[PDB]
Parts: sequence; C-alpha cells; structure tokens
Amino acid sequence: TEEFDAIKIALASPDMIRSWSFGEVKKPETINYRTFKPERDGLFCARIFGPVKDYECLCGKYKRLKHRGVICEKCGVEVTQTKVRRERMGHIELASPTAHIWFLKSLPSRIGLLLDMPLRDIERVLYFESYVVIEGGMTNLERQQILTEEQYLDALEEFGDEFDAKMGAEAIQALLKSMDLEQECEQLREELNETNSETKRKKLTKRIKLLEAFVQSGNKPEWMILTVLPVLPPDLRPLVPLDGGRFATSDLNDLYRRVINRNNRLKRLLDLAAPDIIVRNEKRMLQEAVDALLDNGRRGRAITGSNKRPLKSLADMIKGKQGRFRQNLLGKRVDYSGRSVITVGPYLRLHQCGLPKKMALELFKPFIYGKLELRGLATTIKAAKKMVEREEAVVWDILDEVIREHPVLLNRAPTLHRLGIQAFEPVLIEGKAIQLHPLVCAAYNADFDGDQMAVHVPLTLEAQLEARALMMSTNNILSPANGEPIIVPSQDVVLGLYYMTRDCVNAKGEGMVLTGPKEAERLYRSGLASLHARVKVRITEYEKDANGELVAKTSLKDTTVGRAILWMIVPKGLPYSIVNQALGKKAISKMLNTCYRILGLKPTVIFADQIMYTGFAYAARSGASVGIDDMVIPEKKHEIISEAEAEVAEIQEQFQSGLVTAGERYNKVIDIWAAANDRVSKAMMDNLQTETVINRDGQEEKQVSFNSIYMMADSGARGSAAQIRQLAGMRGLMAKPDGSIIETPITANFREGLNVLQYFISTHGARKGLADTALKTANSGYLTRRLVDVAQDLVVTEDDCGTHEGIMMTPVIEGGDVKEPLRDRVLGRVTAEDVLKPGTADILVPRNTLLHEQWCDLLEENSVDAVKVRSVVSCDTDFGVCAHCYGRDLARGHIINKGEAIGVIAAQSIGEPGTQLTMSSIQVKNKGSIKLSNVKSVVNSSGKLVITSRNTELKLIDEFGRTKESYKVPYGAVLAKGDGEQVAGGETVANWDPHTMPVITEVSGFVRFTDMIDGQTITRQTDELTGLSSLVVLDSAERTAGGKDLRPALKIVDAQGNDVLIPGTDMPAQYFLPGKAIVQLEDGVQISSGDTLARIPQTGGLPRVADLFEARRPKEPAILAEISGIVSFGKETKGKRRLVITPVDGSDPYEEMIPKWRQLNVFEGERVERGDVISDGPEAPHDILRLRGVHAVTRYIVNEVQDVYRLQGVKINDKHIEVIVRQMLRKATIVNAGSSDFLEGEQVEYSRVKIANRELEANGKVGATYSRDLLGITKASLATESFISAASFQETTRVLTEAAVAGKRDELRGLKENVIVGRLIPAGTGYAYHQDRMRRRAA
Amino acid sequence: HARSTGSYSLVTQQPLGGKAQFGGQRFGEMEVWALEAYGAAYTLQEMLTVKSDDVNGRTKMYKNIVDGNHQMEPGMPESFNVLLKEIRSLGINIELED
Amino acid sequence: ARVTVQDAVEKIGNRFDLVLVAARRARQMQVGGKDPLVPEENDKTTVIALREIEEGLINNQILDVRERQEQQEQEAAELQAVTAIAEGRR
DNA sequence: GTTATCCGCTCACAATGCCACACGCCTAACGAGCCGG
DNA sequence: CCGGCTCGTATAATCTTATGTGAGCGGATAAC
Ligand SMILES: [Mg+2]
Ligand SMILES: [Zn+2]
Ligand SMILES: [Zn+2]
Repeated sequence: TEEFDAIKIALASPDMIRSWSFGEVKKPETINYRTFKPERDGLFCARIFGPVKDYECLCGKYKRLKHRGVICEKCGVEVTQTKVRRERMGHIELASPTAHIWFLKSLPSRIGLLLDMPLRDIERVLYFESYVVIEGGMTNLERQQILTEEQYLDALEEFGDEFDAKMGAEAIQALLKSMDLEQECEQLREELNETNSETKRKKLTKRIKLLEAFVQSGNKPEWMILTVLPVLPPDLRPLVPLDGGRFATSDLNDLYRRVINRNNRLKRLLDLAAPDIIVRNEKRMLQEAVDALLDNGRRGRAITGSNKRPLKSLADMIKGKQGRFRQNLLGKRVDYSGRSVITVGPYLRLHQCGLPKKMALELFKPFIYGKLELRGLATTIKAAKKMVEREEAVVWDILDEVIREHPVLLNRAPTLHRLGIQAFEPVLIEGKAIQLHPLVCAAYNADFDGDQMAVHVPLTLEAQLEARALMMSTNNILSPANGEPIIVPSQDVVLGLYYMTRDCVNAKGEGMVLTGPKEAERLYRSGLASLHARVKVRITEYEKDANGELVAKTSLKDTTVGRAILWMIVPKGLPYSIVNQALGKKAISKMLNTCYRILGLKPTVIFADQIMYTGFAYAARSGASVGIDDMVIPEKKHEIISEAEAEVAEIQEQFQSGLVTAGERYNKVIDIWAAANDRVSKAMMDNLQTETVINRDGQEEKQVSFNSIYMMADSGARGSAAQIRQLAGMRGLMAKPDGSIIETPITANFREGLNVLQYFISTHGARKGLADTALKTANSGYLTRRLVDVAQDLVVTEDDCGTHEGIMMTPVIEGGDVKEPLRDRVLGRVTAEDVLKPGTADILVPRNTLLHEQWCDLLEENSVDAVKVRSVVSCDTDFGVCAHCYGRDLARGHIINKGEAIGVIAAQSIGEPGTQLTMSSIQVKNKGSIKLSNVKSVVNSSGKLVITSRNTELKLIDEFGRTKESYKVPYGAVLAKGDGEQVAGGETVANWDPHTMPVITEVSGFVRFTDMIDGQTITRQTDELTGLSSLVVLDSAERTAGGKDLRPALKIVDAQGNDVLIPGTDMPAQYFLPGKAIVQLEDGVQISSGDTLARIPQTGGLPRVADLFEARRPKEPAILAEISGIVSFGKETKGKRRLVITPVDGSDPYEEMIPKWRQLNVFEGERVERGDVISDGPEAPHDILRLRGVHAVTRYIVNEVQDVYRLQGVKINDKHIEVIVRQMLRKATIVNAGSSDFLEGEQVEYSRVKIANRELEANGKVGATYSRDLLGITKASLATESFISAASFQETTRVLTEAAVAGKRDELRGLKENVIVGRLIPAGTGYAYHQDRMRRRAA
Repeated sequence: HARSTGSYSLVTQQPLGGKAQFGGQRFGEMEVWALEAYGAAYTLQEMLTVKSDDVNGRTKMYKNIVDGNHQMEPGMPESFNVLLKEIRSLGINIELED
Repeated sequence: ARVTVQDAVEKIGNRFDLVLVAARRARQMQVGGKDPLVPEENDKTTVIALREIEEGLINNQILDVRERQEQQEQEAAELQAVTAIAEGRR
C-alpha cells in the first residue's frame, strides 16, 4: 500500500495464519495435464487461490466484465483479475505439531536459552529418542529431567499415573506454555542480586534480557512450534512450461508435495488406531520433512532425480548472492539501456560523447512517438510504429529534435569510485561503437583493449536536470579522495607538448627577432624557422594582482618558437613563466591546477580542450617513432660483466679454501652483483641522456638528447628508469618463488636475446604477479563492500554543533625526512581553538574559521608546529555530522552543503585504490636545538649520561621552534651529548647495547649481596677463555626450588655498607634481580653514579588494512598501566605471576596476572603513569581507547593506515578515515545503573545514552556512567537498530530470528532502507524532502 | 545491444537479461552506491521503480511520455511484495504500519 | 545550448535548491502553459529554466510570490463568477 | 573435598562485479488399456 | 475374459587438497 511508516515484525499466531489464508490444500497433485486445468484442492487450484485466465470461472460460465464479484458454483471461483493469483496465501493443517527449524538451530538456541536446557537434549527429544517430564508432582523425578525407554518403564512401574511424560514436539509444546513469565523474571532478578560469580551473572543476564524482551513484545512461547503451515501464492513459484510433454517442476513444489504426502499418510495412520512405533516413526518423518522445507542446509538431504544438487528451500531464496536482498531489491535491471564496445574519437568536446545513430533511434522511441503525434505526421500509435520501422527520412530530423539538450548516462562495469558513471550530451554517429572523450578515459580507468561500456537514459524532468547539474562531466575536475585534478593530460598529449617546448642550440632562424606569437606561427608554417630554435620575442601578458581586474605588461623574452605557439592558447590570467620550461607531465598538470585556482571553472574546461587539441596536432607533426637503433647498448657492459665474473670466482675460491662460510659467500655475491647492476644502469643512462653533440656554429656543445625512448621516459609519458633499464642494460635479479633471490642475475637485456634458462627463470615472476592480481581483486572488492555497508547511514545533517574539542595536528616525522608537512594535512579543516602566534597573546587565527590556502600560508610563516582542529569523531550532533566539524569538501571548493552523503564517498575513497596494493646508534643529520622529552638523567663517573626515565625522546629543532627531526632515546644508554647542547649534523650522538639492560644505580659506594647465595640463587660462571669469572643471577622460576622462595638482590649501599637514600625521596632502592642478569661489579667492588651492574640480553599489504579495520586482537599484546602507583610483585604460579599496583591515595583492588614467560620492564620501587608499556609488542586498540582516551585510537588508526597508503604513493585525505573510525565506536556499556531505567550490563548505542543524560541533567537527577566500546566493522554493521540494514548484509537468518523474537520495528531512516522500499533517498536532493515531511509529522 | 521497452520475467516483474532475450542491463549494486555518492535522488528512484518492478507506475509513465508530459508516479515495487509474501510463508508476521 | 552550471550555484544557495527550483520552473513552463521571460533559442525547457535562474529572474521566493498572486487572482476571479451567477439568478 | 578458571575441540559463515555464448533439466514398479490367445 | 504385456505416471535411494575467523561448550586445572 501507500503512505506507510515503519515496518513492524513479530511472530505469527495460528489464528493469524487462519486470518491470512484462503483455503486448505489437501491433495498433493499439481495438475492433471490430460487437460491443463488445475486439480481442485491441489497445490494449484482455482477455488482456493484464484482464476486461471482473466475474469473467467474455471467451469467457464461467466466471461463478462459486468459480472464482477459473484462467484460461480460450477467451480467456486470468484471472477477477479489474475493478480489475485499472486497474492492469496494458503494454509495446511498439520496432523502433529512441528518444531520450527530456525528457532531450534539458529545456534544461539532460542528454545534452549528459553528453557535453560542444552540443545542436544532438546534435539533427542524432538527426533523421538527420549522423554521429558511435564509436572511429575508426587514423584521422585523433576521437571526438566530426561529419560530413556528404560527409565520411563521403571518410572511406570514406580509412579505409574503420577508423572506425565511425553515425547516429540507435543512434549516441548507442553513445556513451553506450562512455564510462566513474570515469576521467572522476578526470581532470577532476586538471584542476580544474590550472586557475585561472573559467568553465572553473564548467563542469567542473558536469560532475563531474553525474558524481558519476550514479555515486552506481544508474543508467547507457544508460537515457536508450528501447528498450521502456510504456503506461497502459486504464481510465486511457477511451474516451468517445457516444450513437448510434462512440465518441469520447481524445488518448492517438490518439497510441498513431499510434506503433503507425509501429512496425509500420518493422518490416515491416526485414523486407523495404529501401533505406537509406527506413529512415532511417522511423526519423526514429518518433522524432518518440514525441516527440509524451511531450510535445506541443516540436513543437506533433499536432492532430486538426475541432478544431485540441494533443492532451494525458502531460506535459500533470501540469503546468498541470489536471494531477494542482494539480487533483486538492490540491483534491478533497467529499461532504456544499452551496451557497446568503445572507441576514442579525439574531436569531441569535454561535455559530449559519440552515440550510434541506430541505437539512439532504438532508445528514444516514446519521445519520437510523441513528437510525431504532435506535428500531425501520424494519428495512431500504429502509424508511428510503421513510420519508425520504415526509417523514413523525416524520422532522423525528429530524432535530432529529440536529442538536442537531453543528456545520457554512461557507465563502465567494475565501478569502484563515484566517477564511474557520468553524464554527457550526445552527438550522433553513423557507426556501431561509442566514441568517448580521451581526457575522461583515465577517470573511468578504461583501456581500448576491447573494454565495453553501457548507456542509460534519464527520462523524467528532475532526472534530466540532476544529470545536467550534479553529474555533467564539466563539474568533476577535482577528485573527492584528494584535491587534485582528474583531467591530467595523458600519454600522447604529454609527448606532443614535450616535443613542442624544447630547445636545440643550432637550427633554422636562430637568434632572430619577432613581433607576436602569431608571427612565430607564421614562421613555423612556411618552413623558414624550425620549431625549436631560440629567439627573442615580444609578449604581452595580463596579471590580476589588481583587485578584480587585469593589468597588461609587455616585454621581450628569450624563448622558443614552440613556446610562443603554445602561449596562444593560454588564457589571460597566468604568467609567462608557466610555459617557458620543458613541460613534461607534472608541469602541465600543475599548469591546469594553477589555472583552476586563479581563474575559475569555465577557462579550466576550455583550456584542457585546447591543450588536448594542440597536443595531438603537434604529436602528429612530430613523427616520434621507435626503432631498434634507438636503444643504445653501453660500450662498457662487457668488461663490467667480466670483472664481476672474476670477483665471483675469487669469492668461490675463498669459500673453497674454507676461510669464509656459505652465508657470507652468498652475501658477498649478492652485494657485488647489485653493485655491477647499478654501474651498468648508470653507464647506459649517462650514454642515452646526453650523447647528442651538435655543431654550435663554433665547434661543439652538449645537450639533452632527441632520442626516441628518452623522450618517452623523460616526459613521463610511458615508462620509468626501470623499464628503459631492462630494455638496454641488464635486467635485475630475478627471485625464485620460494622467496630467495637467485645467485646469477640475468646478464642480458631485451635488445639482445635471452637464452632458454633465463627466460624460464623470468616466467616465475610473471605467473606470481598474475596470481597476485587475480586474488587481490576479490579481496579489495569484499573490503569495499563491508566499509560501504558500515558508513551508509551517515549524512551531514546540520550546520554547527558548536563545541570546543578536537585534535592536535603536527607534521609527521619518522626520523628520516618529514613525510607530510603541516600544510598538506590541515589544509581545509575548521580550527578548533584560537591557535596563538609565537608572539604570545596575539590572536594569529580566530578560533572558528576555515584554513583555506592563503590563510594556511599566513599560518605557515610563523612556523607553527601544532594546530588544534575540529574532527568528526568529536562532533556533537545526534544522528549525523555537523558541517563545521567536517570542513570544506573535496572535489568542489567551499564548505560542505547539508546533505552530502559523506560516509559513502569516504568508503569509496578508502576502498578504491585497494587494487594497487600488494599481497644500534642514534645519528643526527642537521644542526639545531637538541630537545629531550621526558628526560631525567645523570652523568656517571666516566662522563657518560644515563637516563632514569624510560620515555626520553629526541627533537632536532631549528632556530624557530618547529621540529626538524625526532628519534627515540632509550632508558639509560650511552649518550655522546646531553640536553640543550647545540651540536651540528652528521653526528652519532648516542649508543647502547641490545644485549644489556641498564640496572644503573642512583648513588655511589658499594653493592652488596642480599639473598644472593652461590648454589641457592646465583651461579659462579667462569668465562673459560678470558679469565674474569662472574656471577649470573636468574629469576625465581628459571632456578630450582632452592631459590624459588628466595629473592636475590643487589642492595645499593655506600662504601661503608649502608643504604644511601635517593636524592629527593627517603626510599632505599635495593635492586632485586631478574633473569639473565650477569652481575660484573660484585661485592667489595666500588660502583659509580648509575653504572652497569647487570648485563641482561633480550604483513604490510592489504590484509594489514583488513585486520586493522576489523580491530582484531594482535598476538601477544602490550600490557599497559591501569592507574598509577607503586609496583609490587606477589604470589607465583597461580596460572600466572601476580602484580599489585598501589595508588597514592586510592586502593589497589586490581591484581593483574602476567605470564612470567613474557618479559617485563618496570621495577619495584619504580612507579609509572597509567597507560604505559610493560611487555613490548603489538597493541590492541581496545586498551588504547579505554586508557588513553578517544582521540588516541583515531590517531593510531590514521597513522598506521596512512603509512600503508604512503608506502605505495597513494594520496588519501584523512577525514575519510576519521569518519570510518566514528562508525566503529558507537556502542557503549554502562558502568553504574544510573537514575534512569538503564540496566548495568546493557549494551546500548551512545546517542540514546547521550540524550538520556541530557534529559536527566535538564532536571536535578544523576546521570549514568558509560564505557565507550569499539567493535569491528562487520560487528558494527551486524548490530544496528534497523533490522533491514542487518538483514541485507551477511547472516540474514540469525538477524531475522533475533529480530522476530524481540519484535522490533524499523523507522525507515537512512539510505539503504529507503532504497529497499523505493522512495526518495534522505541524502541528496531528497533530503530536502524528508525534513519537509518531518515537520509535517510533528506539527 | 539496445532496449527501449521489451519483455519481463514471471516471478518478479523485472526485465530479462542478455542480448538474445531482448534484455536490459544490470544496473547493479555498486552503481547504486555511486548514485548515492552524488546528490542524485530522483534518478535513483527511476532506476529503482519506474524503469522496473512498478507495473502501474511504468505503464503510467509510458502513456505520460507519449502524451508529452514528463511527470512520474512513484508507487511501490512488486519485488518487495514478493519479499513480504515469502517471509510470511515462514512463521514470521511482518506488516506495514499506518 | 549550455555547458556550465556554476553561474547558478553562486546565485541560488547550493547545488540542491537549484535542482528543485529549476525543475519546478520547467514543469510549470512545459505543461502549465506559461510564457518564458528571456527568449528561447530552440532549446528545451531545462536549459531555458537554468538560464532564467542564472540571470536572476526566477527564484524560490519569487516563485512562491507569483504562485500566491496568480492563485489569489484565480479564486478572486471565480468569486467574481459566483457573484455573476448571483446577478443572473436574482 | 569443591569452586571458579583456562584451554582444546567442534562447528556455522564468508570469499568482486558484469557480459556474452553453448548444452542440460530421471524412471523399476504401482494403478489403467487392449484384446491376443 | 483378467491381466500378460504395455503404458501413465508419482516418487523412494550405498566424499576423501582449504583458510580464517568467531563463538560456544566439554574436559582439565589451580585455589580455601
Ligand atoms: Mg581494458
Ligand atoms: Zn463453476
Ligand atoms: Zn560536532
């Protein structure tokens, strides 16, 4: 029907089924097919469902339209349309009751969770193997106690009429309604208030939440068991018309026939007083038959004749890649469409495409019919059909009137990102292929290798106007993933423009003088002066530094004839120094980009067209071919290979004498072949790039070459140094598929021949790369599918949330070069707070403005290192994202409008380039200030600097204050310098030992042995070839039971032998000793201030991004600190080693367990702040969230995923990854109960908690306390309020079972739901629809 | 291969696929993500409802084009009623409120 | 013909009010039978609607003002017809 | 002893889109049919 | 002169190169 709100779901009562149906099927036969009338009371019928033909009795009595409503008596068939055959249900009244298969085997077992009874027991009740007891009463036995035949017989001896024990589905049906619901809830609530054990509280909170949701619905525990089973309207499972004889049956019809045969046989056996064994067996057969009908997968049994495939049950018509969500309710086939192969056609403009004439007559047939019947050239529709099937000459003029302003959508099939479908205007072509403008071809990522494209037609008025405004190809220049133009001129235009704008030192007409650029053109056409000969010309140029107008300026510049020709298509704005250089690929790309920045939109489009036209024209007049004498072999290749063979023979002889081992032999050979390959490549590149010597009109000079493939590489059209390296120099080192890299490299190039073995070796890398591509495609597609499932319901919905939180951005520095500066990251995001000038108390930026480009430069000039800026993850708006929390939009210019469905474009921007992926001393480098962060150090006796703080960090600074470089300075290392010591570059400023942990002291004196007994705790090991016998101290577990209860310790004393206190505190720090602690300076030996007491020895591709957005737990994570306090070890081997951290003021209830196998960092007297590392390794983000706050997990995810995308040169803006992070941490647990109705262990979406706390804080009550969860993206999709949006995604079965038990109700808000139903989307245009509806509802 | 108005399937009232059976193209799922990614709203409504699965909607649209008036009639897709009728074939009540 | 759109998005508010306003103007121009302000150049109604948007003679406030004015004139004219019927009866 | 945990075994559920093309989708034995021997 | 043959048709049966997850449940496991 129409005008309906939210969809409601619940269980279905038997009386509801009798309210549905229109008759009772009794006979299992479909049709007689002697005559093809349907059999009465079969699966097909006419009295039950409806008329076979239109408006006719099956008897054939009433055949007139004016007899509607009155049924026949010859056939009992209501004279109605055959659409009624699509819509009337049927019912079957079963003999025995029957268990539903989903509620038994969803696995959370709904019956088993409800009755508190294990699943296997209920299974061997339902399949007739046991008994249950139903109100035994004055009986030894209990209720849920189950038996066998022997205990049942012995009970019949004992309590022969007391207990009531049944079996089969009737017994479970008896147990279900015998149970109350209120008493179980109140009893188990009192029991949960009388329980402290955790797992019992888990199970009981599950059971009472099940019961409370089950009572707050409408339904009952009787309804999980079927009694009356409904059947589908028989047009919806149609009988296949074959050719000759019989009709081919579907799967549903065979399953219903089997069920009805079994039901009739059981009903007759009940009619004749059958013995008990046979009716038990028959009820088991009927239960198994209904379990085969509803879902064939739990018992994979029903297979048909001549095709041993599982038949398609009703649940198989919903799941999978062919059920009604993925197949038919999202991707529908569409009329007015078409398909062809494509073809270039370089004469087009940017906003049009080539359309075949005949196919365009075929598409627009109704518009043609309307134009013909308008102009009087026809009267009926059949006259118009005859005229357009004759293809008379008036029809082509009519078709050209139909085209003129009516755009057409074009599409390429594996659509990744939102530039995949675009709208053009048509230009008619007598042909059979679709022409397509060549600049757009990079955006589609189209070949011309046979790639096919498709055509759709917008046909209403709003669709034409949207395809003109929102989607015409003159409106998509910048990319939504990053603000870069997608209209880069490709390979051939690059070659043309690079060949035009060069120079050579002696040509025709060199050094003459010219008037305009057009006289240089007239000299090029006549053949008087060549295309590139240097010449002084006169140029006028316009500069718009005047505030909104143009300033002329005329001068004489030393330039080239080709550059003067190219200047004629540059518009008024740009300065002449944009076309004075050699103009490769990136140069003309930034030419287009600066033309977009300074002038606007329309000169950018028309300038890209003029560039494409003249680039193809002069690429034609070049004649740049390629030939076998354009690949210059070096003259020095032969002796380099000879010297490499001499060196490998010498290393082979040094291995043969036995001096060098095999691994170092391997390493020397691979190093010298790497060096030889690099030398040959250097020689060939130096021989190609500059060999061209030409006569000056003096003697000789040098210049950049005019060789063919060097122009094809130096312009950046096709190829790199690597491909042109393999063509003439030798090719690399081929690696075998085991993972090793082979000894002998391929000594030959491609211009010479390869022999048999070397080609056979190269085949390995070929097939490896091909298989990698073949699997990488599918994995990227699946990950894109899941991300756009997650982020779909999120729309920029209001203007200004108006908060004062956010994040702090600093330009990222690994320690090598600064990877991303502050300009590129925080271009175009709205400032959180007023970042002050380095001139203090001077407002450099207002707190609530937008960092546009000029403003970004004026922020850059004062060398700001950290800017605070508003993110999406802290935006305040319920059910959406505020506008100023998201900033300016990519692919357009200004701030984002209210409605842009940013979650979908974000998921596409992450998931689009997924195909391109794959599947001992600190040394400063420049001069600046030396800053050490979290440093607490002391100079020892030997002048070295040992640090008593773990978290020391190195910052190389300039004179300004911005960070030049950064490194990590370990705890207590060998430091060549101190803090703030102004040093210069190239300096190794630090060192340490990777096999010695610092057990450094704090005072001077002696070190004495407390509980360090040789034979109990410590051992005396003599280094047998040096002479310094030392002591080795283990931990408690590695030594035996003689020192297991003992704790060895190096007690820090003075030279007298007494504990000198730490300067600042009053605590003696005796040093208890961990394992592998080699104590060198023993008792009686004087120590220093912080001296080494004990020496202690110790992915990346696409699945990294997959395992990160799943947020799955890494192996052996890093233990953090829960709250600050003094560390204290405790009891050993109660599973693990205990640890108690005592706060300064609060108590210490948490006594954390640590596997003593894994190592540790902190010491006993040491105390650390919360969230700090204990055992090194990977980290799960759960801990990062619950300890370091909310922004920390966003920064961790952004930096890691952005490292994986910076490794391949892929540039993706950060706000997309932020708005994917927001949809991951939306659920929440509750810590208290609060003052409202929320339970404690209640998982609940955060925004409802936030509006509940806002409503309670409006009054004077107390709120609730919540811990923000963090789920995987598939777990976040699969737990959503809309039960449609979780049904369309994977595991539809479990979602429909849980949603049908709970009886939910889906508001239809979001994108995916309204696509399913088929009204306007609440995202784009139609957003302005929905709130216009919403104010209609509330008022 | 092209199509203006051709044949339809039996179970769901969608057009067929292929060249030989005079079919229309599969405007699949990822293209729906792409139209959601623009601000395109009405065009998604035609590609979902007027071009297929709304019977009275599409015949009203065809007559309305031949008459020379570009309107549309939204309606409700027949495949969704199919989905309702085979969820009701299980034991699951599912209705539409209001 | 018309290639660009950016003369209208800087006149009406965003890229979404332009769609609804120009579709409404073209729908009342095509079928309701009203004469366009600027002259045609044998183009369709969508393009002449976008032209009247970008020059600045059609706007959403202006559409509602004109529709209110002509509808008030319509009900006033049929009230004049009712009073003419009342003159014809008595 | 008995109780609250830790760990190994078993099992459901996912794995891009589109296109063309092409050939496939029962029968040994239980209720009727013909009429010969 | 009913079904022996012959047919219309309704309907039952002895794999064995996969991976990665999560999620749950039965059996051991370390304490007052
Ligand atoms: Mg291709
Ligand atoms: Zn009848
Ligand atoms: Zn906000």
